[PDB]
Amino acid sequence: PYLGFCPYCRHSAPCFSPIKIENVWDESDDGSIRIQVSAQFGYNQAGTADVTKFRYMSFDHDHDIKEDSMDKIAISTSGPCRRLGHKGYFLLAQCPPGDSVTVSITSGASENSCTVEKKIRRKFVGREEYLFPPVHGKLVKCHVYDHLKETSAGYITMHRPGPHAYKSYLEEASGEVYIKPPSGKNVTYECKCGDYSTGIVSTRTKMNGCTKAKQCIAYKSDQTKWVFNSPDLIRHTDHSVQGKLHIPFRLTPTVCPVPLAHTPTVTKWFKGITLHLTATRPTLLTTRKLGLRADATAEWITGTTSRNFSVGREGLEYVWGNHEPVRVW
Amino acid sequence: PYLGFCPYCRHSAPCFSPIKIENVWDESDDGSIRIQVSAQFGYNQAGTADVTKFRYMSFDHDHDIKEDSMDKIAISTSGPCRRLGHKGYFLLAQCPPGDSVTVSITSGASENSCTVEKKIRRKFVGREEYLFPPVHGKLVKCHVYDHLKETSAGYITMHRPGPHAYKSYLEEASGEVYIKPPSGKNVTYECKCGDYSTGIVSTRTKMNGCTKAKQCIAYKSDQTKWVFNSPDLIRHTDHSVQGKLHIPFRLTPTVCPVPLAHTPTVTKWFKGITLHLTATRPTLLTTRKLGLRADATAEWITGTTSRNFSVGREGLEYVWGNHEPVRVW
Amino acid sequence: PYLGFCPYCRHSAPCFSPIKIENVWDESDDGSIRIQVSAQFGYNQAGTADVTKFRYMSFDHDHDIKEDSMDKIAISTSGPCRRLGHKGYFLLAQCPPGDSVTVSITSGASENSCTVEKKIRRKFVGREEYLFPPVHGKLVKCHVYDHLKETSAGYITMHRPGPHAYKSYLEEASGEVYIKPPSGKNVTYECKCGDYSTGIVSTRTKMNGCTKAKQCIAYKSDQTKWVFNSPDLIRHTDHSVQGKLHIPFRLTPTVCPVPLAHTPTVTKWFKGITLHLTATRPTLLTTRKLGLRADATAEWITGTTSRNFSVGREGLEYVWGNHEPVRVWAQESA
Amino acid sequence: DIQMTQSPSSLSASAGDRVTLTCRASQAISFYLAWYQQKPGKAPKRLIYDASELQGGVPSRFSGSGSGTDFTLSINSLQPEDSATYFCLQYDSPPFTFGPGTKVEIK
Amino acid sequence: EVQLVESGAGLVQPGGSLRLSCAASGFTFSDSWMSWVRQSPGKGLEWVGRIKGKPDGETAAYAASVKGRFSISRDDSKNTLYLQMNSLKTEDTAVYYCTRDDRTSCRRGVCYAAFHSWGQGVLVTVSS
Amino acid sequence: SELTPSTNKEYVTCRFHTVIPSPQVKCCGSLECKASSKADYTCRVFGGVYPFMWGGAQCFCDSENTQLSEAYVEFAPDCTIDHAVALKVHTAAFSPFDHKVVIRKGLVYNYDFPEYGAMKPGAFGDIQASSLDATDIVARTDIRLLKPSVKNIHVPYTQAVSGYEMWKNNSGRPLQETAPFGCKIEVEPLRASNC
Amino acid sequence: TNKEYVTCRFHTVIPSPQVKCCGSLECKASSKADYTCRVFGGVYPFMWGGAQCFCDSENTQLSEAYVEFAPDCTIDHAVALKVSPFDHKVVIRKGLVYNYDFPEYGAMKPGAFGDIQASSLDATDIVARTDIRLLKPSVKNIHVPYTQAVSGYEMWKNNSGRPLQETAPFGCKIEVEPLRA
Amino acid sequence: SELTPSTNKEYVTCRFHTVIPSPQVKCCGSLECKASSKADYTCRVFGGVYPFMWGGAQCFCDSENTQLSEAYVEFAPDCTIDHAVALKVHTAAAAFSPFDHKVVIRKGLVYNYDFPEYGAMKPGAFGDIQASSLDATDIVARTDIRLLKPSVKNIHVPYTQAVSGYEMWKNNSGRPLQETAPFGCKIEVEPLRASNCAY
Ligand SMILES: *[C@@H]1O[C@H](CO)[C@@H](O[C@@H]2O[C@H](CO)[C@@H](O)[C@H](O)[C@H]2NC(C)=O)[C@H](O)[C@H]1NC(C)=O
Ligand SMILES: *[C@@H]1O[C@H](CO)[C@@H](O)[C@H](O)[C@H]1NC(C)=O
Ligand SMILES: *[C@@H]1O[C@H](CO)[C@@H](O)[C@H](O)[C@H]1NC(C)=O
Ligand SMILES: *[C@@H]1O[C@H](CO)[C@@H](O)[C@H](O)[C@H]1NC(C)=O
Ligand SMILES: *[C@@H]1O[C@H](CO)[C@@H](O)[C@H](O)[C@H]1NC(C)=O
Ligand SMILES: *[C@@H]1O[C@H](CO)[C@@H](O)[C@H](O)[C@H]1NC(C)=O
Ligand SMILES: *[C@@H]1O[C@H](CO)[C@@H](O)[C@H](O)[C@H]1NC(C)=O
Ligand SMILES: *[C@@H]1O[C@H](CO)[C@@H](O)[C@H](O)[C@H]1NC(C)=O
Ligand SMILES: *[C@@H]1O[C@H](CO)[C@@H](O)[C@H](O)[C@H]1NC(C)=O
Repeated sequence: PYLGFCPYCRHSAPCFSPIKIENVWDESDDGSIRIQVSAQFGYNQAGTADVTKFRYMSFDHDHDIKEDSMDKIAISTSGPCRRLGHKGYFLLAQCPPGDSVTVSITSGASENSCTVEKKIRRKFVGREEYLFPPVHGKLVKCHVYDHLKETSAGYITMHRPGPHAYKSYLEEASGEVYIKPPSGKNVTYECKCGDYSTGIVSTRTKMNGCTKAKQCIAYKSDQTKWVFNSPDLIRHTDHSVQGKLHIPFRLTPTVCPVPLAHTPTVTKWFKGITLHLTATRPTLLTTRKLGLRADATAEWITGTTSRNFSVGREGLEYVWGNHEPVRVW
Repeated sequence: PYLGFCPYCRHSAPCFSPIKIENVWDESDDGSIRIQVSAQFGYNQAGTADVTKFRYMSFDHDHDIKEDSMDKIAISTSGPCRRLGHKGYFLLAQCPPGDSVTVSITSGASENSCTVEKKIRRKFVGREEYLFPPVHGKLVKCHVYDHLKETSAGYITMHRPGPHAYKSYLEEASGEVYIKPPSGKNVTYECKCGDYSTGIVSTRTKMNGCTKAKQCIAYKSDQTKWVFNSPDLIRHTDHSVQGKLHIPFRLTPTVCPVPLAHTPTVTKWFKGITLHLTATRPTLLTTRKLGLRADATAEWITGTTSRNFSVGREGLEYVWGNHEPVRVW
Repeated sequence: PYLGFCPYCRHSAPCFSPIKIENVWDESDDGSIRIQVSAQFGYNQAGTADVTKFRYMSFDHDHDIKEDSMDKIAISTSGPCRRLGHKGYFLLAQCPPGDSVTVSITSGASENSCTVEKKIRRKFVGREEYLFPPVHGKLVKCHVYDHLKETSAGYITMHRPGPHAYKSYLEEASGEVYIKPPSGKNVTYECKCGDYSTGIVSTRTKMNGCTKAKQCIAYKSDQTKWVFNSPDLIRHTDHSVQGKLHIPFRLTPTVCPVPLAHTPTVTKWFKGITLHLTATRPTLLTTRKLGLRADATAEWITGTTSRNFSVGREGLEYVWGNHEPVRVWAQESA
Repeated sequence: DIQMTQSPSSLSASAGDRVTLTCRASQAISFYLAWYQQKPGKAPKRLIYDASELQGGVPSRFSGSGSGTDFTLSINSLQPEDSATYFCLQYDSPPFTFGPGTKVEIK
Repeated sequence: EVQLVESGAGLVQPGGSLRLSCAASGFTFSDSWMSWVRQSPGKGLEWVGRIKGKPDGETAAYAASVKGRFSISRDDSKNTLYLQMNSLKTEDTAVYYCTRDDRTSCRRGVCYAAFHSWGQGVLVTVSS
Repeated sequence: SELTPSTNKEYVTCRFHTVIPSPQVKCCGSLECKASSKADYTCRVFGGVYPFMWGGAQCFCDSENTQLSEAYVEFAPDCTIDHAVALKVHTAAFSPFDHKVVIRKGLVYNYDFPEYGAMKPGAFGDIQASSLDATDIVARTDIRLLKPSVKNIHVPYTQAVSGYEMWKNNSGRPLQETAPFGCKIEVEPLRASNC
Repeated sequence: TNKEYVTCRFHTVIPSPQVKCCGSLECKASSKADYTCRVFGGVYPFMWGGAQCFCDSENTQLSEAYVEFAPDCTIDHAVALKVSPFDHKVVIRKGLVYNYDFPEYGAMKPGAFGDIQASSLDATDIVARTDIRLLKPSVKNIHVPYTQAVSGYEMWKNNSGRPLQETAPFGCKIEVEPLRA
Repeated sequence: SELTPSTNKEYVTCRFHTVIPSPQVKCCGSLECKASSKADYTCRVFGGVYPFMWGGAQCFCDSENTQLSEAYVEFAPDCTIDHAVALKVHTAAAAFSPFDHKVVIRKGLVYNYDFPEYGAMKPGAFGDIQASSLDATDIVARTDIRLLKPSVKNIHVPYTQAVSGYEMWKNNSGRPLQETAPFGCKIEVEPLRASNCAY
């Protein structure tokens, strides 16, 4: 995986973190969100599928890949969020809403997190909002994220990483630039100390015509690794498509239970009706006439009150929450 | 210590949990709540009263009884609630404001939790709202929940448990049914495969004339327990009153601290006064005349402003917050 | 490190705690809050300044100074506040918005927490609200708490302790009173059982003529400690000015980033302009004419909407958020 | 056709002082102005393109900003090999029009 | 460095034709925009025409007074720029330049390019 | 001064405890709803539901598996303190009290409560009994029991909000600062002092 | 009914930024939806190594911007049709029918409904006008700054109002696949 | 073009910190009121209190247990930057002046707001504290500080206090003069002047 510029690090200032949320979606009907980071889960050091642990990027100059157990990962928006599933780059979360999303790893005393802006809210399906789906009610049409991980809602593209250079690969002493590659890994080099000069070297070798430490660039060629097409990394000179990874946790269609409000008391009056309503939560009431003019009305009503509607010969029709249509004349 | 059909179990969906919250009471003037739970607290294996550990039945088909301790219980609404007291079916906890209540037992990795709806609102007493009881003020008359554990607010009624059937008590082999009770206890069986047939078994018993597993039932005769009138459980045939526990943690009267606002600056003019007020919090002002018409005006004041009231020859009375009614003419 | 009467102790009622907050400062632009606590933070028992541990006043009858470490303290308003700095009597923390501020020490199973009322609200710089400092944006003037503790924001004034009486020093038995000082510590006593009488003893000493336990006062002569001007203690008779210690975490003037809002799309009509706006957060729009009459209009605009503004010949200037002021003039295209 | 104006046309000065040069465009070009200069008897050389950022090959004492109809060319120090005729070009729509120029001389 | 050299100009008869050459070298020739710059004695600088790259189709734009009379003919095999000008008027006596245009922004497909490179400039005289 | 009327107690009211009796199921038979004398007693009989308890079995008949749903109310257990008592007044020994007055925790209201038996739900007086410990509680709080939908057992009910709490919300101000002529209202017994 | 276009929430994706900070970089015009090319000057970028730029001066930066469908668009999307309670221009959204006057195909308006257009959900001929533009990066490490108007699909979702199933008179329920009363 | 007036500083103001001295208790003697030069200094004599600190007996001779409490106001430590300055302005060299007669400056944002004179003190409004400098000892204030009688067994002094009129004015400052001055000109500080203002 790759490491990018997190918009919120620990103390006050943004910095680099391995667990950036590049984007986050919140369209599911239960309030569940799906979270990607730059790192992958469910894979070991070699890449074999192992659920209990994951891998991430090391904070050193050789930029190798370490690994850690997945019991130390924590996700929170306002309070902590419960983990549901994972496949590679992705998570999924369920928790009451907040103004931002956080994923946090606690590697002993070294805790790292990343925070981005997303305005997640508590969403409902149907015509009355609800804290939890109740024990009793109508089963209506809803869309939820799938729990099963072997799903595919699309594809993302990965390309080759570019020159990931380092400052520790160069040293300055006695007015001459030296480059020391690590053991066994050839590190190529390129700079402007006069004419064009390019090579690949694996041993500490002197260099002519350079006077300042920041004048040159050294980096190792890692062509065996795939990174996501992110705006925070350097890519290779050939930006061709070479692989596709799935989008698990599809927005699957299923049935969800919704609450039913109290059945109102209808008072019949000459060319008019009165709805005696009781509602603990705001319930949508929508009426229309059965004639040429609809005369459509809609209100969100809190508490207990009474509403009067004049009734013509053509007739009226009202829906109280998730109830069936009731017709009058 | 029974189990009910909790409306919000651990992940999302309703399930059967031994810590179901049945009814909730939040009428004390300090904001604490009595949680009535399907389990019972404060008794050992023999039933001897001890503070350190409690009851539940587990998720197995014998439904025998195991114990957890006080350090594994957790109560939360929006933040964590501090525990106040416990005996049996009842709780007491001081909680932050929120939308729903939740108790939970932390049995290692078993995050067993139940959540029901109660929109808890922070409430105060007096005519000034406050975040905390102040160090200075008058001593007034409100109502508190009693912290003494052997109190009595009322009574609850219990009856004998009903038929709790199981499917592992049966097993299907070669298109035939068998009854496999647990060893050492007698299990009542009942089945219908034509003629209605009852009986008692204690060992491995063959029942004839039956092909499927969906038409025979079995349950042990459990008359050594008492169960509350919960709406999620089947009842016995003889549903008479067979027990009475008390309702502790009684709402008892006490003395109460409330804050006092700043004394207003009174500006006098011809048949009228002007109230120069300061108030950081919403406080109540109720004014009335001393004539034929009282002219009762009551408003809640935020911030600083100036109010003009005309004072007649009959006089006027204003009550600023909890201060003494200062009489003018 | 005295003890103070905290307005909200752990259970419900106010009590005496060594972690009493006297007052709360929340004037910093980033949302950091510095707390004056009644204990001393960052010193050992002897007086050497060390970061890893602090001192407080112990719950015992000889009032010795007892010490705990950094890992057992906590700051919270609604969630857990993170610590950023500490020196002496003061703190600093980054906190979420809430209605109160807490400090709490976790001495194993012994929990002591103090909470005081303060309306803490989130605050910003610029002309649009923002949650976190963005990657891209221009740079404006702000004021933040200085994170370095070796800075002075003011002077606090502390004096000598007064007579701090106990009940454990005196006992009543067989119609007589007694005073028990500790080992080697001379303890003053003063009482009135007839004529007034003062006295200093170090061992167990009887006083004649006394029959009630509420009538005498015994207290240690404590000269080697300084206590802040808190209203929760009895002061000494000579309450003159004695010492001034610094207030760390000064407001330093520095530079801060603010985001760029969406620049509006201009619609032209006769002697007037319609501005189309998109804004995910409320952003301030300030318009004023360039003639004799300013005609100032003030509005907070959220969502996507359109505003109509009439432009005269003398001109009009509109500023959308923190942007550069754009001045516009109407022609005579009737 | 988009008309180019070049004001002023005579801004002779000394070394290290403050010199500001503008090139007004007629219609609403977003930021497409390119800044040039001309040595006598030589080829032209580009200084700033896209009206805000510095082209490679030139020192850092040249800077520009602006969008719409008014743009600037801020010179930090008038080192005496800056004696040239500065040009401005729009490259938004055909035809591409050059300004008349400003003969800046140093004596 | 981009090398641009001009050759082929000289004294010619008015109302005739000639062929000059701008040998471009130092860049990828198949994907660069070429423009031509004309300079008047007593006036400023004048644009002549633009051509596009090989994926665009080698189409050519022109100024107001040069439509139907000037012909730019590029070729990728030898990397040179040609200009077949016909009907030499009295206003064509000038010093010509050949330029390379790198593109700086391609807003929704169309690409807008400034004048990046330049030649030394050669002078043509149309008189009698 | 002591301006006191002669008053009588009609009923008491408070928040209601909607207790639910445990549902009963004839596994393979038929049921008839009985007629009890409880407060707002409502019992209606359903068809085959086939409920589960914990092991996925409670009966042996997929059809003719009828269920008895039962629901009624009493006083809530806290009602011995936060309760409102309906009083009617007579000639007092001008009267600042109206003909129908309500006392709750020392605060007196001049509210026109409905009479003993003139009941519609959703407002004040929705529960009547002669005393706190009286067993002859009568109620009309429009309780309706619904058909169970999910396979697991429950009894559902849709019921109106508390008219006690709704009246508490719409209480207004008491007569201690609303009665004219500078008369201080006091209780036990109900009276008007310094009028 | 005939299908003009479909629309949904667009996904903002940015390719990786080229900084060859001694010589100029050349981009290519692509047929991507709302494709934009810009070149940027001196930033002297940092990665975790902290030195990725030889020639601390002379800097050039390349960044591209385009939009493409969000991965949930096979479910949460709106279909615009032209066709009596139905107006001449109708909008289909998850079985809910709205009589919105959507803009014609090719006439994209930013900040409004139908700001992104394509013939099908798998169609590659996507056209878009989201009023996206690139800003000059100012911070010392590498990033791309961009400002853009909000999704007109979500804004129209907020102000959709009631659908035609409660709006159409004469007491008839609007049914979808195919459109009917 | 720079238009600057003649400026002199009258007072500086900010949000006030109510510092409370520790109370002192005469056992059963009699304490008296001593006049001080502190800002808004208020002192009085109460009767019996019988305080409680930790032992239940801080004081013998329980009847006639007079306690003397002290309260005054002085500068908050954060007022070195967060402060408002009152200023008189004079004629500045068709004459036009965007400033009014009375001007308030804070954080560079300039306000032409009417403020009371030095010593004409208003509680709950602007100018609730006045001093010639931040480190000046001649602080004067009258923000209507009234204390209350303690009633709880422990020792603690109570008070009720008006809200900070600096904070009230900060909530209701309105638009500053930088974006509502006529003839289109920004107002720049140190020194106070109007830059490039066309009339
Ligand atoms: C703002 O001004 C524009 C005109 O510039 C108003 O647009 C007019 O709106 C009316 C009502 O829809 C139409 O009948 C006119 O044809 C519109 N004029 C044109 C050609 O745009 C717009 O209504 C104004 N908005 C307000 C009042 O805030
Ligand atoms: C690169 O490194 C490998 C050893 O890891 C070596 O065999 C190979 O020759 C090197 N490539 C070069 C620079 O020739
Ligand atoms: C509605 O009309 C009925 C009479 O038709 C009346 O009782 C009721 O108060 C009215 N409600 C409103 C709010 O008009
Ligand atoms: C089972 O039943 C038999 C016969 O009633 C009885 O003898 C035996 O004790 C019972 N065992 C129990 C109680 O489990
Ligand atoms: C109150 O009376 C004062 C003094 O006459 C007057 O200045 C003020 O406007 C009055 N305010 C109201 C609200 O009537
Ligand atoms: C206390 O003071 C007395 C008188 O000065 C002295 O005799 C005694 O030794 C002292 N005790 C100690 C050790 O403090
Ligand atoms: C309670 O009464 C107030 C009166 O203003 C009303 O606004 C509110 O909707 C009512 N409902 C509740 C329960 O707050
Ligand atoms: C949606 O439109 C409504 C107006 O009907 C507006 O109040 C609201 O702010 C808009 N956006 C949101 C947050 O729903
Ligand atoms: C400031 O005044 C405005 C207008 O009255 C008010 O809405 C706002 O709540 C006030 N803020 C405070 C905290 O004083």
